Amino acid sequence: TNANDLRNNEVFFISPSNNTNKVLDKISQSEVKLWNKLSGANQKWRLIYDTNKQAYKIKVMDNTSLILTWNAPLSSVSVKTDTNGDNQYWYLLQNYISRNVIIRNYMNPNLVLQYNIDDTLMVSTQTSSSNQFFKFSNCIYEALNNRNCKLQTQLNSDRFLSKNLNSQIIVLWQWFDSSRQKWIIEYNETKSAYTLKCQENNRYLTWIQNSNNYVETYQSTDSLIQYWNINYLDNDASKYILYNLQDTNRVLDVYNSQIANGTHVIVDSYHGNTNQQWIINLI
Amino acid sequence: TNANDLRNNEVFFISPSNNTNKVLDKISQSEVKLWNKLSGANQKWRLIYDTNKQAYKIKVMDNTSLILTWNAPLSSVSVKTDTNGDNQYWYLLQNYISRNVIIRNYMNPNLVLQYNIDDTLMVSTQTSSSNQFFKFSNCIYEALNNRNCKLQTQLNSDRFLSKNLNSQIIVLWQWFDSSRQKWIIEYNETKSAYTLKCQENNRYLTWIQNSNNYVETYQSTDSLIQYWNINYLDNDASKYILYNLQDTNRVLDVYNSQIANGTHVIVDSYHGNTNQQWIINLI
Repeated sequence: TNANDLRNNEVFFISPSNNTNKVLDKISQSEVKLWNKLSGANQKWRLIYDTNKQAYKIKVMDNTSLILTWNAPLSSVSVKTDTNGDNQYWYLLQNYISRNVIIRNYMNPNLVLQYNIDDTLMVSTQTSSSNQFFKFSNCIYEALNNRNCKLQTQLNSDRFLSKNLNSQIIVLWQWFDSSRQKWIIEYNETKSAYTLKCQENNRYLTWIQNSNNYVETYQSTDSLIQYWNINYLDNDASKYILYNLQDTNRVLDVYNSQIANGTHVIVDSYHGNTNQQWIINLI
Repeated sequence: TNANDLRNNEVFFISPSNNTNKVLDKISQSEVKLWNKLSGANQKWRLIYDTNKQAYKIKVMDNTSLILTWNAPLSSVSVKTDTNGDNQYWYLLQNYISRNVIIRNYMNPNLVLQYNIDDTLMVSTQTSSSNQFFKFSNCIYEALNNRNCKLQTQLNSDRFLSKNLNSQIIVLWQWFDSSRQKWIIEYNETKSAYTLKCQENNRYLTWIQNSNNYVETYQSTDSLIQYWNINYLDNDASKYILYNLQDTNRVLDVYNSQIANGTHVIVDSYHGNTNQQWIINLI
């Protein structure tokens, strides 16, 4: 799968190549360490690419916004406030076949991240040891792919993405355990994005382009209007934003932030307010 | 596109990240320098991956079989006989976004390939400069994708891959500029392989599995029998072998090396002889 590719703005679990059950973990306001995987927000990291430097910042997703930092001139690493230091940027170069990634510091490319037997981390000169090889796993793909889910608008605890009765129009509706409110999320390798299939009619969440910009269940198509980049809110791993591939500047949105049953769900310009925030749970 | 991914056995043009028209070129029996792209075989390199070392050998495809070698302890590089030396292996790690690759030597990972102002290459300590960033361009994808082509057997001049008249069966036939002999070669991102579409009926070259093992033009399908790994011969970039994805151990083959018009083209076990060698040209 290409779901784990090192794309900008994606969130990952970073694990030692020798143990897929351990992950990079922010244990305190300054310390990082390899720890048993728990899928907690402090074990999730968003990549923010800097094109000018051709390097990335690695930001923890527990709401603190701290980023992986090399404590130059020491050999230790930590999570620290973002001050745009060269020591806070990292080259992420991957072996296409092994999928292993070397996390090389920007300030001093002779140093790479290394994990030790005692689960501690540090920077060191390169060797041929796998203790300098890491694997990246996209969090959302791991949690949501091929899962039957329900999507709740952050606007109201009991208003969910639902196909309307005797219509293809998708709207908000209170929960009543209906197949019209259950969606199978599936990653599409060709588009590198997700489709969401309504259990009631086996049709997909699709942006219908016209002045209304409503989303409706539609038959399978190769058109980008049916594909979505499901991501966590920039700094909140407990909520999601769904960007449409036809125009990634547009997202799944609740019309006029209304909560009444029947309110139209649409695709509109990203702003990030609660009417564009969704709570996704597995059925 | 994923057509340029660093897959084992694929062949590439290796160029500076900022100038794809300058490529690694074998200029003599032992020397390599950057040269303007001419698409000659001495400018094509096959990647040969070693799973234990998690590194690659880089072999020139002009039929000399020499591989890119670091002349340790000197900083120069050359092409030499493959003696499996550590200095002949290279870590190829890539930046997913920029697509740039750092060519790091296996014998001493502190050293990376670098091109100089005079087009010469050398191995030296890592910087943040683009003179150490390279791009890998899959030769075949560059030359054939979305191109209307004709394919002929190496067995005899003027014997082309041709859909039969009023039949779906594909055979050999003298050239008569027929739509039954023209094939649009298109890379399929989903399968990471090629399909070949006959101009006469818009149907694709497909392996029909039965005792005859004939290839026929068939309707579009997601079945692997319709996809092909088009690659150069093991040590010659002037002709090709077409491996079928349903069983990559089998290839497009001319029945018992017969050459008369009407000879059946089939899919059979790879041996690499002339009846499995194809010459592909643009229409």
